[PDB]
Amino acid sequence: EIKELLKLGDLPTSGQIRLYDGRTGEQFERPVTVGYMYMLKLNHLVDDKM
Amino acid sequence: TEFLKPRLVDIEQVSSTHAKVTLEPLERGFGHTLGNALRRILLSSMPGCAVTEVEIDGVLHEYSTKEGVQEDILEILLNLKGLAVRVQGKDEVILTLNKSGIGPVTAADITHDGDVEIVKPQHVICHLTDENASISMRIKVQRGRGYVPASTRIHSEEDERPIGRLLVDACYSPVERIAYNVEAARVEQRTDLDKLVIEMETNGTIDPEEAIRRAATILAEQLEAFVDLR
Amino acid sequence: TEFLKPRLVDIEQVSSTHAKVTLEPLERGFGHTLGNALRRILLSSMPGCAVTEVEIDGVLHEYSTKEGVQEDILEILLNLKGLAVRVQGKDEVILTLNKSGIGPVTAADITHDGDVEIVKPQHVICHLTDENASISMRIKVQRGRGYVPASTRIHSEEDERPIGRLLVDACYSPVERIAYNVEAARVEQRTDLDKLVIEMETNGTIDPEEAIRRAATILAEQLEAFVD
Amino acid sequence: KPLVGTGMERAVAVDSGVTAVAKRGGVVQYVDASRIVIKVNEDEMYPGEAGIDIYNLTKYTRSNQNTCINQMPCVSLGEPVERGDVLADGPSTDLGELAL
Amino acid sequence: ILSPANGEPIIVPSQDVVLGLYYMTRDCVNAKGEGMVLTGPKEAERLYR
Repeated sequence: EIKELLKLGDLPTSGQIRLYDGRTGEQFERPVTVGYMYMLKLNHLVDDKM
Repeated sequence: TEFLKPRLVDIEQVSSTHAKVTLEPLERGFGHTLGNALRRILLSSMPGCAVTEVEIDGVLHEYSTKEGVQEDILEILLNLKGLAVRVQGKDEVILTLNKSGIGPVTAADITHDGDVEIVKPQHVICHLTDENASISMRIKVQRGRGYVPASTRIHSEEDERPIGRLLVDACYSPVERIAYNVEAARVEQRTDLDKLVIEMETNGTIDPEEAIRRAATILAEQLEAFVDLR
Repeated sequence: TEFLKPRLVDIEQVSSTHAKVTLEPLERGFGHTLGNALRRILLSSMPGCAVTEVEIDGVLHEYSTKEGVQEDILEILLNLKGLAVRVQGKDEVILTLNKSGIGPVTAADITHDGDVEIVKPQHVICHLTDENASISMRIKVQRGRGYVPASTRIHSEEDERPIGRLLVDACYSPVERIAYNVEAARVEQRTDLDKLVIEMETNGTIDPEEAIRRAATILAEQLEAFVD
Repeated sequence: KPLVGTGMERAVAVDSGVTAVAKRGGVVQYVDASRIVIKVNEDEMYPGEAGIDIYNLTKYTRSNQNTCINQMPCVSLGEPVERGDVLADGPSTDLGELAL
Repeated sequence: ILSPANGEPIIVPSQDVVLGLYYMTRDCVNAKGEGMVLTGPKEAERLYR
């Protein structure tokens, strides 16, 4: 089912794409995963430790 | 030694923001060098204008609410961070907003000066939900480059400001997204040449020709201290 | 526009071929732009003269051998790439090598001319075990650009070579190694600016600072059609 | 909101009693950044009063771990409201879904 | 750099550097530049780059 979704929006089925590089402009040798995680703060801030 | 030079050829405005710039001919191995050099210096060193102080009457700090306004004031500040102006002569201006009556308050009815160009006049700022409500604001607009937060500015400055100036973070750079592409060109018998195609997505405030010329200028100026001396 | 530009601090020379150059301070993120542009220009697009094509007597193919020579011919065709040459008048010219007897065959024993300079006369080519053996070959040297291997050339050429023509890798560009490096520096309040430390190593025919300024000139001369 | 959840966002966001839920059906009368006044339907009005409900939202306030509690109105002016809906997102909700 | 419990070194390279060292030094059967000859490590660097 998840692969049917991925193929409905014209995205690669395997899940991983080609990433270039930022500093030199070359291509990374191999495909790389890309997606959308959902992540959280936590209140162990630094301004309360130093 | 068959060196050859590029010339800016074609500009094709897809829309009011998107734009594609072609550039040829380039000998082999020079598509990527120029492409990546000026990709790196367009995303960080362009000059543009953005809002940096807001004064709204009858409000003391940025955590209160107001009579007959949908948003609380943090939301008004976070909506003002992203309007796009274009200033011709000065380097700082004071704009004024003033409205009354039910309805949405958009950016169209900033009382324009003589030489301030507002790009999108259909960008919403507030909502007024009562017939007696009114709102009146004084915005300041400056010029600079890069990213400058509010903490740095408050700690640098020694000047004293009253209870009621509210400081906003600034984000001056106008260019949003940029991606280049190298393709094979056609010249009479030289099949060795190339062509470069840069596609550029920004708000208003920059006409692309000027963007590429400024990038090339600062690159050549940087190399100058690197040719002559040793 | 409130630009910032550097004051070339150090050039500390190790020998006639090595060098390393620091430079400080550059705006944030201008280390990698300059380092990368220079490195690509140096490796791929400099002009120079070097050996391409060889004619050895009594040799037919890359596998064979010639009696009275300590090496194979693979060792010969490797010893014959580092031969650094300078031609000033022509675009291509031909050397002839003729030797006999026992002894290492250095580069000085070659038939030299007026307009061609060999910058390391002590360079070795081959040995001769048997004093009854001689060697006689002729060498082709051409002027070009970049680096061009041999498989590409042989795929390109279908010409019916006179059986005995062997083809070498060219090494036109006069740089052995270049590598940059970017690390952090400071100006009074700001601890973001970058210092750049390039490290360069070329053969003869060019002193390093000469190579760097010629490369920078190539790139600026490319850009000259936008600034104005 | 979260792009991938397990269907039980809405129950935790509502039953935790931190979002202001409608008390009786009606149509919204007056919406402001700090109170909403709603007018009940005729069928739900017992005949004593005139039938208006008034919700006073709680703006910035201390939570006893030293963080900020505030509420935002979630409906526009003049649109109907049925019993059991949400009228004001809480500290960490989004249209009645736990968004954390 | 030697632990006093038993003279085994205590700076073993940990978990990410070892994968780089392991991806450099391996061999594929087809890649390119198959079977041509070089003159040192430096020309190998130039060719790879």
